[PDB]
Amino acid sequence: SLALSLTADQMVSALLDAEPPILYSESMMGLLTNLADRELVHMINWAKRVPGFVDLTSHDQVHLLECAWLEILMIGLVWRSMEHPGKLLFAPNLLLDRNQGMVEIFDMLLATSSRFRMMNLQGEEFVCLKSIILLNSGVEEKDHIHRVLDKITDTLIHLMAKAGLTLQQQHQRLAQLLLILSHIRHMSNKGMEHLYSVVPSYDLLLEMLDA
Amino acid sequence: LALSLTADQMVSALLDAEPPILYSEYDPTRPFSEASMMGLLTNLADRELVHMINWAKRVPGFVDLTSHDQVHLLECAWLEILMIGLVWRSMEHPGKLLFAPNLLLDRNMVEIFDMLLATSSRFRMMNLQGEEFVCLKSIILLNSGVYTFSLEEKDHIHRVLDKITDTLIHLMAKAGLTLQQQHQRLAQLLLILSHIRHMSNKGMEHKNVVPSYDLLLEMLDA
Repeated sequence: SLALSLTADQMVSALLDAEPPILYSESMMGLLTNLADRELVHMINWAKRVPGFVDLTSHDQVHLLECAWLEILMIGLVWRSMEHPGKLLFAPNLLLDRNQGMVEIFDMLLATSSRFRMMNLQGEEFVCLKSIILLNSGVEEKDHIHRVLDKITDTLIHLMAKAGLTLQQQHQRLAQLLLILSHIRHMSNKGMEHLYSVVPSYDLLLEMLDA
Repeated sequence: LALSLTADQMVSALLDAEPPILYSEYDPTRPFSEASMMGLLTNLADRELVHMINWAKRVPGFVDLTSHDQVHLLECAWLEILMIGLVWRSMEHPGKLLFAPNLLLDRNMVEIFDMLLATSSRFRMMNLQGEEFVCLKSIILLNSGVYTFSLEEKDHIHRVLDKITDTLIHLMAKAGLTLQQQHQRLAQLLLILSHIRHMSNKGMEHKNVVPSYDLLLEMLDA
């Protein structure tokens, strides 16, 4: 695979160019649903640019997206709201605070954003985490996925070492970031059930990917 | 002082703090019904929650927290902790879940069963060690509920979490793994915790469900 031959800088470079744009919004449910739908179209294009992803069968690509799509939207939102304490930046024209807040998810999203802030999470680290979520949430195929995940781990470590972190600080920060993903999974699952009152089907995601 | 222990002392403390393996109610009516099954699992979990409290209070740094914060962490992690314990017990039993030594069940509800099976085979594949297991379980306890905690208490937990990370890496280096393999294995282990969170959430949704704040507090003060 070409993904397995990528260096850390190349992995970072690839993920950075694959970044979807920050979309604008056009009731709260309507605006967010409209935003989420348009975001999903970009997520498909982004996923197909994640190194090692298209090497998977179309069936495996769908399953990964079906499991991780809300986590990816959420970590995006959290990343966007990082420099706006006490507020969620769904869109540049849709900045919501706690009072406008569902409130349980809101607080957890706020807590994740504040966590990214105190860790001063970098954009290079962020795109690494986002692709990790894609490949891990729904995980020869499983073997290949785990190899790519090792690459992203090596990529994360290289970024930290280049930033001047000691070997100890490197495994600690690596641990801190990956444990945040556990909280992201939790927010996603709670969001899913609160959503059932709307979700991308297997067939829908397969059709979008085939474009 | 938890933050003063060495890596070997951390492992030693975690191993000594391990809860015992419990049996489900002896001689239940077989085969099972959906009710009688859940009746046995509920009974087993309720008896396990008691020993988990004892284990929790022996986890380095946990008793340093206020009772309120201790309850919160347990309120968030208790099902995760029961599940990773289940997955650990089931490692040497391919295609089976070992809820109890007298309660070994195969696939033949089913979605969670499959998820637990996959995780167990994942542990078996990685050759997960006991010293690594108790570290992961301690991480779950301290991490699952940390994300809504005063600032000195949240900072303290992260230091203990950093300590267990050091302990994991120390175990891997001591075993002979290269620095790259150490990073990779550490990552693979913590990513599984995300799956465990997922299984816990699916299980939760599946009159007395939550352990209740008051019960957990009472068991803690005792």
